[PDB]
Amino acid sequence: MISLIAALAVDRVIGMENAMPWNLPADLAWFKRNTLNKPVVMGRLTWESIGRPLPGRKNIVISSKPGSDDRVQWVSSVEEAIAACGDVEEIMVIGGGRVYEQFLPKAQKLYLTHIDAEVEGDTHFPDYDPDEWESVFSEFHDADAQNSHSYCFEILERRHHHHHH
Ligand SMILES: NC(=O)c1ccc[n+]([C@@H]2O[C@H](COP(=O)([O-])OP(=O)(O)OC[C@H]3O[C@@H](n4cnc5c(N)ncnc54)[C@H](OP(=O)(O)O)[C@@H]3O)[C@@H](O)[C@H]2O)c1
Ligand SMILES: CCc1nc(N)nc(N)c1C#CCc1cccc(-c2cncnc2)c1
Repeated sequence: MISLIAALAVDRVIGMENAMPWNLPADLAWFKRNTLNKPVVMGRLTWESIGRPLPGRKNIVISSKPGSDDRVQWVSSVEEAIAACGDVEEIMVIGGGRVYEQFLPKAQKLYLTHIDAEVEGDTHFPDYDPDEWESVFSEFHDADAQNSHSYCFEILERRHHHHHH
């Protein structure tokens, strides 16, 4: 299965100047817990924002150009990225906007962190129809000394039905 994991501020904001316009350590733990020992697929710009491999996970970067870091696996297409993941139960797509756009139609699961911050972005999470998705998990947290905004984790599963001809 293909899953997307993303943190979204107000108005689907996910990025600004190749960074995330917030600081939420609590989201880091949620992200690790849900990606641990799973392959992670990311766009080149997201890779550049990280700057080093994510420990515990098979790192796959999509780029039209040669790779600039031998520690991760570089691919040049969506099908290639999926091919590189091999025979695993869950592929985690971790960003950014362009990559989310391409994978959302193929995904069966969304792991979302809703952040209560009204902040400007230049990158947004792709639009999707809420009627295609079923929320199966919520977990709310107030802001604290380490996290300046309240946030809520959510998991959604894609709605299926019987194929008819
Ligand atoms: N809030 C969150 O959960 C979250 C998570 C991750 C990232 N972000 C944010 O999102 C922003 C970056 O997103 P972005 O949309 O600018 O870039 P991106 O998706 O991270 O990377 C886009 C790049 O990936 C490569 N690529 C994507 N699809 C390809 C394809 N089908 N075939 C070949 N290459 C492909 C291309 O690289 P080449 O130019 O080399 O061809 C393209 O320029 C940053 O602000 C980042 O901080 C947010
Ligand atoms: C942790 C940020 C995050 N949260 C959620 N819920 N979904 C995501 N896809 C992401 C992300 C991301 C890309 C990214 C960009 C910059 C740094 C890191 C990072 C991840 N884990 C440890 N250190 C840095 C990760």
